[PDB]
Amino acid sequence: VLLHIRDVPPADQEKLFIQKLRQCCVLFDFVSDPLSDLKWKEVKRAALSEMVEYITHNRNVITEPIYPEVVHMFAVNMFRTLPPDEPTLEAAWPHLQLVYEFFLFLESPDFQPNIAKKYIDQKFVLQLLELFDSEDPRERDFLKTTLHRIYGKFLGLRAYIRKQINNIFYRFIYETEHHNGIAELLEILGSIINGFALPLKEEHKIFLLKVLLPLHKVKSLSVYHPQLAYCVVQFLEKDSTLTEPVVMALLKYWPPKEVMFLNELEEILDVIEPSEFVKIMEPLFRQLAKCVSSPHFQVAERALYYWNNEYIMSLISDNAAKILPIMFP
Amino acid sequence: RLQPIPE
Repeated sequence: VLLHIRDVPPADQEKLFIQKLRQCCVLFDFVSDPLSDLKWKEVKRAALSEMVEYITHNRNVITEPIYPEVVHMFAVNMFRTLPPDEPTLEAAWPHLQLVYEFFLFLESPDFQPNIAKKYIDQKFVLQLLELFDSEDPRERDFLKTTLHRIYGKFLGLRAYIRKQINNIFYRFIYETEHHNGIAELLEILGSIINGFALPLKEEHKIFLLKVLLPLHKVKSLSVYHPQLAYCVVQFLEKDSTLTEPVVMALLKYWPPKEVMFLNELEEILDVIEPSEFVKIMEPLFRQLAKCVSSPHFQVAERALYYWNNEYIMSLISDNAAKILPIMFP
Repeated sequence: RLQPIPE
């Protein structure tokens, strides 16, 4: 052997359960000799697979002692230093995917976060966040959800996380360092944003203006843009007041991928208060009248689909006076 | 498909 001596749990006890997590800390080489310890690799694979089918299918098996055992295990496998266009994939996915799966334990009905709070602390949550720079998408996918759960269950870390994400975006926009998991992080925020309490704390108001808007200006914007748009329209929905510098910001940061802008805008228009619309109708339309002409074809068509919007066409009706002359006659 | 969090 090379990881002790165990087997499926018919026996029923938890001590066995402990030992499996514990020999599942035995790490393997999937990189610098993929062909090593294939029999052992499969064992570890099966064990994780076992533990998963276990924790989902049979209640009151999560229990005070195992919390640190589970965390410790997730710790020992996931927290590692990462390698560096088309992506690199985690050679070790065959293990690491199940460690991802298994840890979602987070979602088991009898997860008591009160016991967990002991082990799923800031030191952890950090190195979790550190892993968002993974080139491998299907890993990021896992982290996105995982970290989501942790936020929604540990009120205790809600604070800390927010700061840490801030400090990523800030370093990303300003400190110029590329940070590689921005579309996932951004999808998180959308749901943190949706849930924001009223009135918007001026801090949130500021993060909009100092972090969320500058993202539009970056070169890779297309790569994370859908999710960026959501955060924006989620703001403009929580407080209808921020429309004024939001739309302006957008028109400044405007160009091709004109289309994405065209999406965000309609999605913005969909939520716009009439009194707030007037604030920007003039500059907005000058811009839009350009797009209907925009030689880039699919730009124009997209600009056209605005006129099919019943609300948008009401807003124009209400103001056809000032808007309509922004076409010819 | 990600659930909103009562922040």
